[PDB]
Amino acid sequence: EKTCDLVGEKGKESEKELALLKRLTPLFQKSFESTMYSYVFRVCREAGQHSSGAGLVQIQKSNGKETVVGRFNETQIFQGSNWIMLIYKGGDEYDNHCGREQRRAVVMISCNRHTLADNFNPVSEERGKVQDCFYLFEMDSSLACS
Amino acid sequence: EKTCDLVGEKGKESEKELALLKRLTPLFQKSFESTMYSYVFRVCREAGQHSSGAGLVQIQKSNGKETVVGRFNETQIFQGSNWIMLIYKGGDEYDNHCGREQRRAVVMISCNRHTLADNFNPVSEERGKVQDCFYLFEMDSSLACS
Ligand SMILES: O=P(O)(O)OC[C@H]1O[C@H](O)[C@@H](O)[C@@H](O)[C@@H]1O
Ligand SMILES: O=P(O)(O)OC[C@H]1O[C@H](O)[C@@H](O)[C@@H](O)[C@@H]1O
Ligand SMILES: [Mn+2]
Ligand SMILES: [Mn+2]
Repeated sequence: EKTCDLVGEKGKESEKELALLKRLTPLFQKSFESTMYSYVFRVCREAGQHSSGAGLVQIQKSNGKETVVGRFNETQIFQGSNWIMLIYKGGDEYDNHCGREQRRAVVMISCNRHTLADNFNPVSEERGKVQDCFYLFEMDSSLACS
Repeated sequence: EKTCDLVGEKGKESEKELALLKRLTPLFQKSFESTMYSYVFRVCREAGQHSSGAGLVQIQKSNGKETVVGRFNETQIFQGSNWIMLIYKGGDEYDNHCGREQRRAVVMISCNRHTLADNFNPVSEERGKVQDCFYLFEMDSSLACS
């Protein structure tokens, strides 16, 4: 029921993005985690433990505090020859960095003929800009293969 | 020295992006061209013939119209494990599509140990969204390798 919402009112959405979401369906049931911080990622599904529409959360290992990095109600997806880029906007706001803008998760999914999905890896966080900051992640998936 | 301009006041830009432009220095002197339209791409240098500050132009072959897809004064650049994404914002405005926003160029540079830079070609144009449209291109470069 609760799935990724694309930019644009019902019917105004990009046919390319709509087609891609449909292609990513086999990933909806999965969950990815990687650990200080523990990042949990899910495709168009609630990864958070607060029912806050979080598609990717960052759990503070010391006290189990959860920060929403991106919400799936603000999804953008597009692909190239052997990769798919997924972007979750609308995360929790920074308190000091990036003009206090909402956090954002950028996931680069590269082609891997050997698995439906694996090797989810947090790559880096860019919080040193006045705007357009982001957390970058990578993962493998045969769905990214063309 | 005229180059790519990053988000933020001169000197106080992301060091991650600054380091990337540095790494891409050997591409500055090159010119890339696609193999109805023809596309010319340049890294931090004028790609057009009308002094418009274009980083990537689209030439309509039948009439010679040069449309600025992206300007190097609005550059964003980041990398992953074996790829680098370069984005030029501030292109010519759409007259009917995408809420008449400025065109945007997204270039995905993949690792290729056999060439400094080659295989630049258009992937697609997303102009069916109410906002956040873009032209997607791909190119190979050993510089994108780790
Ligand atoms: O202090 P600020 O501006 O809230 O920024 C916050 C830092 O907070 C937390 O430790 C995490 O979410 C980090 O990824 C983030 O960089
Ligand atoms: O008519 P609009 O809204 O200006 O959109 C314009 C079309 O114009 C030109 O032919 C090119 O630039 C195309 O890439 C673009 O999609
Ligand atoms: Mn905070
Ligand atoms: Mn136009």
